[PDB]
Amino acid sequence: TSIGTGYDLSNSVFSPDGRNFQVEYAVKAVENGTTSIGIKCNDGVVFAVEKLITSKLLVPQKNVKIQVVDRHIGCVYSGLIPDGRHLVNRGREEAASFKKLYKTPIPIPAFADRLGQYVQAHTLYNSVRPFGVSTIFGGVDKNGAHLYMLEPSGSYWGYKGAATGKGRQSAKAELEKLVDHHPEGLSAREAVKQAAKIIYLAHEDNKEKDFELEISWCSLSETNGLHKFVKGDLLQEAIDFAQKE
Amino acid sequence: MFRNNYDGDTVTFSPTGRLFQVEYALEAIKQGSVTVGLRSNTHAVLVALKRNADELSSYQKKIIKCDEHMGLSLAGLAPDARVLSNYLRQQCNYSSLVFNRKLAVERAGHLLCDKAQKNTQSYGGRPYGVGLLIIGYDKSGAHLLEFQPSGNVTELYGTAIGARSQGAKTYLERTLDTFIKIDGNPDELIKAGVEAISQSLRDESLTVDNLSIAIVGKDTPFTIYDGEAVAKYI
Amino acid sequence: ASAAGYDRHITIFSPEGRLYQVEYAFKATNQTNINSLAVRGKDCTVVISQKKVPDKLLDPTTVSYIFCISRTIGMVVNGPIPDARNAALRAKAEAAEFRYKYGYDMPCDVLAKRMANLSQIYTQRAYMRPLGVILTFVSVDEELGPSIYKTDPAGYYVGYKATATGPKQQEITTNLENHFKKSKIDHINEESWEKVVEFAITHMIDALGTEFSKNDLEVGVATKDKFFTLSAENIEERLVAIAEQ
Amino acid sequence: YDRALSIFSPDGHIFQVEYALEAVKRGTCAVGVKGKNCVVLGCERRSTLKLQDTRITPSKVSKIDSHVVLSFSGLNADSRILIEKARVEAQSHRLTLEDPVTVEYLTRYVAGVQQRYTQSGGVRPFGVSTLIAGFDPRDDEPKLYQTEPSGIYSSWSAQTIGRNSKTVREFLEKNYDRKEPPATVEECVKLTVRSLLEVVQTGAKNIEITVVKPDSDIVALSSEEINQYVTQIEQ
Amino acid sequence: DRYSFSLTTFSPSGKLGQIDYALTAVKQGVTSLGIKATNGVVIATEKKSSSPLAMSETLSKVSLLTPDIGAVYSGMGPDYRVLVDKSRKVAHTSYKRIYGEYPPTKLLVSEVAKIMQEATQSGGVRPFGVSLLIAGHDEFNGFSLYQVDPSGSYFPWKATAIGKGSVAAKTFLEKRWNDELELEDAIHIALLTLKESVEGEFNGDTIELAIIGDENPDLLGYTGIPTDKGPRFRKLTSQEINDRLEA
Amino acid sequence: MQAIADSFSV
Amino acid sequence: SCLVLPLVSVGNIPQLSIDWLLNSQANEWEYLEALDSKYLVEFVGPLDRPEDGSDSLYKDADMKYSSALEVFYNKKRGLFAIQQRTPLVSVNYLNNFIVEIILPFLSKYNISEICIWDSLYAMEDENGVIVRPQEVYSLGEFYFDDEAELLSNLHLNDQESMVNNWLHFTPTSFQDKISVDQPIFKILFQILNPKALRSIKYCSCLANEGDNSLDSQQFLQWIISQKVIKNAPPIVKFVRPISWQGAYGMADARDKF
Amino acid sequence: MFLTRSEYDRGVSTFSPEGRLFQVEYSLEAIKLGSTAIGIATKEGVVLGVEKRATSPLLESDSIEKIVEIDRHIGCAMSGLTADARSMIEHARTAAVTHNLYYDEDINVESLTQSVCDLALRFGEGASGEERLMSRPFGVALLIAGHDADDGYQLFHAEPSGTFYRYNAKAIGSGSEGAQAELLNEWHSSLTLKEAELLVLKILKQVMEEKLDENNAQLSCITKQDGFKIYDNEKTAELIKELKEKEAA
Amino acid sequence: MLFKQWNDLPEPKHLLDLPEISKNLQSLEVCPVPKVEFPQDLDVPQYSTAVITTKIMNPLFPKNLLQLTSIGEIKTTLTVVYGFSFPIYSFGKTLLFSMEENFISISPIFGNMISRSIISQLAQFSPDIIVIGTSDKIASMKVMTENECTLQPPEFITGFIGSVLTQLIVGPSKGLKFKCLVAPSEGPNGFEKLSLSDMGSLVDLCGQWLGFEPSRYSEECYRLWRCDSAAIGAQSGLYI
Repeated sequence: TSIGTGYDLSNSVFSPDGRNFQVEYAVKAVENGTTSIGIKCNDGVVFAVEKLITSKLLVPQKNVKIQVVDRHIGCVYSGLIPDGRHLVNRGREEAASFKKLYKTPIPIPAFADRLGQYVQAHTLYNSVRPFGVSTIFGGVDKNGAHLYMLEPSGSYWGYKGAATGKGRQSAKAELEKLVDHHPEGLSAREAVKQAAKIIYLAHEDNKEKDFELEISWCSLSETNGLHKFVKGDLLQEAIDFAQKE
Repeated sequence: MFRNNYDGDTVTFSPTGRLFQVEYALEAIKQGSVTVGLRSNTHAVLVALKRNADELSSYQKKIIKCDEHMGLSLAGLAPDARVLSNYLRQQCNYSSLVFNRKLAVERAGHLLCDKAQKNTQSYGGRPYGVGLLIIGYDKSGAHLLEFQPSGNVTELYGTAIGARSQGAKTYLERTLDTFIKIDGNPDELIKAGVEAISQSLRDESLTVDNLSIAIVGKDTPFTIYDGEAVAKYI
Repeated sequence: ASAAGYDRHITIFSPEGRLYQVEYAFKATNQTNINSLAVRGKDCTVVISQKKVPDKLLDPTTVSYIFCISRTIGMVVNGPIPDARNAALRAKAEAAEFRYKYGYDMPCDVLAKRMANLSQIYTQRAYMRPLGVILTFVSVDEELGPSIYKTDPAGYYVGYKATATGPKQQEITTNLENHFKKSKIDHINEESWEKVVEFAITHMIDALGTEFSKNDLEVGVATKDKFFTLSAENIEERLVAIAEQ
Repeated sequence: YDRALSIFSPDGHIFQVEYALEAVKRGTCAVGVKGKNCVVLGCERRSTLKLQDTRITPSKVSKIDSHVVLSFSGLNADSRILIEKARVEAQSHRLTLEDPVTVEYLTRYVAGVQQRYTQSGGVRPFGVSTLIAGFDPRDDEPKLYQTEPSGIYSSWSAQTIGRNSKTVREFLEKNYDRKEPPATVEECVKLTVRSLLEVVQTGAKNIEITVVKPDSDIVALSSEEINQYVTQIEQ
Repeated sequence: DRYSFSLTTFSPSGKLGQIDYALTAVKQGVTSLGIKATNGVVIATEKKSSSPLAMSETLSKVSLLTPDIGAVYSGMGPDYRVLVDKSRKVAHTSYKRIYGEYPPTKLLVSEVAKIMQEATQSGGVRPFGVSLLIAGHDEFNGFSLYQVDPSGSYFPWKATAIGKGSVAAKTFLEKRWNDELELEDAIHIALLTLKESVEGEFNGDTIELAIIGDENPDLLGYTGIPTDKGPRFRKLTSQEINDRLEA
Repeated sequence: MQAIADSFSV
Repeated sequence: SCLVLPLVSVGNIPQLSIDWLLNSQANEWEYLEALDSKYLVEFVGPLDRPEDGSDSLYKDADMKYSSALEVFYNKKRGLFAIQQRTPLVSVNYLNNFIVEIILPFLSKYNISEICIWDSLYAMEDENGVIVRPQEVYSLGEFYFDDEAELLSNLHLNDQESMVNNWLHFTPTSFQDKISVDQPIFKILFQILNPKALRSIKYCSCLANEGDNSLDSQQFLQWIISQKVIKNAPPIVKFVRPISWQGAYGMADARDKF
Repeated sequence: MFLTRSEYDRGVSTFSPEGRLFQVEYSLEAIKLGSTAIGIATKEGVVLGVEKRATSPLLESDSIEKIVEIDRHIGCAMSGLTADARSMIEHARTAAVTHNLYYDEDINVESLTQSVCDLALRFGEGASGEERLMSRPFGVALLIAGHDADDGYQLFHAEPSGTFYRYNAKAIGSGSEGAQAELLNEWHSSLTLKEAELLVLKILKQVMEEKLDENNAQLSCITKQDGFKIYDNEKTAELIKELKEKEAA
Repeated sequence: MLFKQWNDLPEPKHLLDLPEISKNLQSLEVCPVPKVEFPQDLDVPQYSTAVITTKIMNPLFPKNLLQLTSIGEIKTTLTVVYGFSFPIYSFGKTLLFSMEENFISISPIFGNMISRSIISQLAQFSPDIIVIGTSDKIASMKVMTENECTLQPPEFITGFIGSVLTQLIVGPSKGLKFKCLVAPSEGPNGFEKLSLSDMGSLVDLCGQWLGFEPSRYSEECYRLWRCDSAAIGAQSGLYI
């Protein structure tokens, strides 16, 4: 059963099949978010998102969609806005605390584990609902580049390429194809162009709406391991490469 | 029908993934009176239509100042408007006193957003049912933030929230290419806001008492006009 | 049977006397469809868990249901990984706290008993849900010898000479029973942990019947010195060794 | 809209407090009448089973202080505790402040205690309505008050609570001349006894009368049979 | 959220629902029994196992609370384990650390009943689903055997059996028990009774049996200071149980 | 819940 | 001839199941007439259509509104279906409803059998209605060919026990007896009163509240799988009515994802 | 499209579709059950009167607490569940005396009304971020009248919704409908206190359940000299006699 | 809050909270039915149209602007006892029925029976029917008539006005000419609430049907809506 009446009206309850349903409904909520992707380069991670420009009133260059948890960790989610940015703030707090204590940037696996523990904690007690956002995050540390994606259930895995949101199936298929064609690892410059291609392919689901796409990437070599947005000539090059499709 | 079984509280998703109890809070804004805000690089303006309980009563305070550089206008629930306005004023005082620093509007928006979010997860509490427009001028330039009870804070050149806000918002979309360029004239900016709000009125046209305006910018600290002071703009 | 009253959501006795909310938690342990094996050598304990990814985009290096809890203690978990990670962190903190409190390394017996006692709280408190995972702590106890202790969300606690978990635990455990019946012994009797790992892999393959490559398992070997997981390269060597056998 | 104290009914009622008031009406009758210089509290004691220990039980009208008396109606168990809290408050006031408790102050405190237990859903409200009477210290103006499980309290010239309140209160309304209240103590006691006999089927053995007088003077009558004879013969 | 409504409440028939359900859960547990004797007490029970791969040695169904007192249960194993953990601590703090001697079986059973009762009327915890047989010795009131039910009520018994085989084992004990039983005869009676309500392998590795017999100075752990008595609770070894059972 | 975390936030 | 009478019950599963039946077999069913809604919470709404493709159930174009209680007729199957969209104004009138609304209808069209569809909430098992709880469906039956056995004698006896066992509940059903729940008033008044009615069948389900769309799908699937009455499979396609599209509200465009 | 029970009526935390928060809406329904209270401000004072609504003739009407003093310059009538009114009035008096202690100046009526409303707001989060104090909103709505050296005579209606309006004339409780409808017709800026009293008596007579009498209705007024002073039974009887003489014929 | 009470299960919802006619809910006999008395003295042909509404919307009829005068009262009684009656107001060439609906004190059976009596008595006289009501389920104010429905499938109407519409469309005397006007509302029957925009739209539409001057009627109706009403409730002060 896809609904399981009775056992889904509260959090922290197992259904007869062993599933706890509120987490499943939270996963269903992730389906409604804007399509977002993250690609693990040979030496970095590239993030891209299809930010739908809802209205002309918004000032574009200041209402960002990608968030920096720490100067070396990039984070981007899809799902409920409140839960998403609250999780972003909490992860930023955790990274700042770790930097304050150990005087060094937090390694990505430790940050991912801390966020997984935080999110999973909300699936335990019935007074709180599970987070409704699937969060893609990653960066560069002493061990190289890591890309992660934690679900509303709290589960997370290391990904060579991840996608979340509404336009997720086509994006994930194209990302599987990309990883297949480049088993040796993509260069960050090529990865940005491929991410632009993938996002443009994902937009074909909702062509009727105008859109913009933010691209940000952290690479050990090209950006010294600091997360920066793509602007200027490189963004236009990635566009022109994507416009052929 | 099936919505009725899952909107009991803000701690339960519906099988479609929707969180009804906060969609209701966002719909609560539509009960409140229209308020309009618009921005130019030199000044930012708020325009609010005040409502009175009866002909023998004084009008509601739609516009609140939190500091000499920033203020806000709000629509929705009074009990939540009080809480959020008081919290933001307290935080402005905290920033100005403990840190000797004017609270940046961009920081203030997210600082209020974080408080707004927590109510949408814990049982017993309910989402705030008020949407408010933070307006101010700081070192980075003019600002105008439309805060929604879902915890969404967004930078807008101009916006309108409240009952029949669609007309004012459409007029703002149609004249964004113009009202931004005013850039220095406060009178003309307030006038443009006044046409914007005038599109949202079905009855009870603008009057010296029901209309209220605010402005802030490079040279003007947040100042509120009402009564005879706004007779020239009507 | 499907629960009827408040027992549907909270863990209280039903008219049949059983705790439905815990019996359902048991079924969640099979949700991940992972089957694991644990067997004891003369001086080492080996844990094996089949590691179907299965997604191509997901990085296999990050998938792991085997956690290192202390220098001597490891644990392979069954059930969803969020609860598994929560339990692993709980056990790690408990082991460190015991080492601080009593001045000597936490025995696997005592750690598993503490975790079972904690799980007992969740089966009695109305507002705490059972964690819904099965934990099998393995170590080389410095005075009991190699030991495997398996815990369950009901709070039960049993020490095993060989264990299997997952949907196909029946076949694996029957094969282990047949082997021990033929040998009339309580351990594999092999001198070095490499041979014990080879034996465990051979019996897992025989029980499941699906021969599989290095990418499709993860191993953990507890020794007197320390507990450590085998990397893909070492698993490749073990598979080659059993193939040449 | 009656499963909890915190829920208003669509018509503005809090049905749970009204059910507590209904519980008050389950208790035996209790009546009070203000005289010109005395106050009489009457109580309908249950017809004791022939094996009860009459020498020690029951006595329904209990004094909270040397000059105050607190009758009640409703759950006896709750009453025994509300009385104790009132006594503790009276002594605490006599300690912290020099003056004894004003009758109005004591009834206000009891009403607060009853209201306080209504403020959360985790506690059953005290299903008892007290009838506090007495004289202010160093004063000669008789005082009488009633408290309710809702926390409401009011001053009455003559009031009745509990079972068959309507019958007694209707009798008092048509027979108590508030413009010139009964003056002689025995006249007030006769009026009180008449009020109870309108509901109490049994003779005087079921009637308990206590008269409070100014300057901390209280006496529990044990001769109402004489008063009952006069009323019955006159009737 | 300052409160939690009681989980155990009276049904319209005057019966506590959760207490009756806990007793039903107890009735479904594996059989355990105890026999009082003139010079000792024997308590025995079967060792349930998921598979023969489980080490029977660590299926310690019986457990000592004080060197004189031993306990066995039937029902929810984790609940019994937690109750034993608390009962040892109570035996030490409440009585031993004050009076300097281990509590008598009567008082320790009373404390265990107090612990188990407060669960029956709390807002957030269900009653324990175990009934324990607490056998122990005393210097003044002698050997005793107390059953304690999930409701917290306890009774002193000459012989008892709790769990799945309660009725048959209890009726069998009614016929076999006598005032003159010696501990050696009590053990044989216990083994015969247990055999009636057990299936599969029935040997020293599938049944747990402990006796409250004479002191065991060899188990005391030190010599000298003769004022200190040796422990009385001895858990029979599997080999000894096999030797006794071979008869 | 989150009130507990916020207390431990700093 | 047969009639199915959906009782308002926990989760409205009988009503949702009747909606499934009518909108999945829309090419067969047709609107026949509206019964006297006197005893229901009076109701008025627009016409309802199968979600995709199939024609409207209300064939006559004169119709513009739906009522509280109306009967649909299936000429091919010879099957009648009552669709009730509101509960009875009071449980006391549960007798009035049968005595004055249903039974006259059964007499009018010579209905031979009546299938009462019900849904029992788990917590209402007081008096021990539920036995074999692991099963989730039930099918009670009654035949007037046993008139001389049960109803002829019990008309005099009429024991006042809390539980009645008139219906011949099949094995592998979660109950064997009827408590004070609604079907007692039903079964009694169709017995303690029509010349054409011969048999009564009582399809029931054990249910919980929530989004009972798929639960009603499965309930209807089970009813069709049993030989309650001849029908299409009809699993070839289940088509919900268009009115269920708005079951979760009218709009979804707001900026919170 | 099936008729079903709706749960949004219960609990202060529950929004319904369209965002209507009912438990506070039903709180203002409990006000209508209370006795009528009237208030009329004017340039030379503010006068507020109340229906006493005696339950029985035995109740000592001369000892009913419909109008209370908060400070020498502020008073307020109340309607609804007087149990909550006592807590609100206690908080108001504490705030007023605390302000007098801390700042050596009379509490501004606006500030006092804001404090009382902030207390009424406590069923949710407080104005100062205070944790919720009560499970349900007040079932009491009280109108506050006072005088300040700057604002002058002013009247405020404090609702349990946590909102207040400065009213030139306001009626609350039973018969608010007709009382307010007639106030709209009667009030004007030139309304001297002498005729304001008679207007309040007229409204009460028009909307009260029984014949207006000095023992079932009472009046109070605020003045710079007099301060908050309830009228004596003889004074109110004189006013009622003047009303009878003047408004008749 | 820290935890949600295990008693807080929001169930059940298939059955409404309606006043039971009798306490003996287990009774096994045909329950009685409300009797209705309609004033026969009405020379109904004197009136060309009739308005059937509920108490929540009497603000629409300011007695001063339009002289409402009672012609009588519909009287109903239920004996098992219950008894209710409400007046038949009128003005000009029109009648006005107000149901004084209340779901706590009055069960919907009384509403059904009163509606049936009203419609059956208006059948032979055939005045033009205007029925004004509310529904918790409609997303916006609707104008409806016998030959045109404007409700989308998800929406429907209930309560007294639902019963009146039922008699107008089905049952005896079906086919009566009527114009219907339902405004969105919230809350239980008899305690409903309306948004101020809804109030204004209803006023500016209703006055057009009754033929009153727009400005005078609008102001006279606002001064009744906003001053105080069961419809406005807390909306006047609860929202900024």
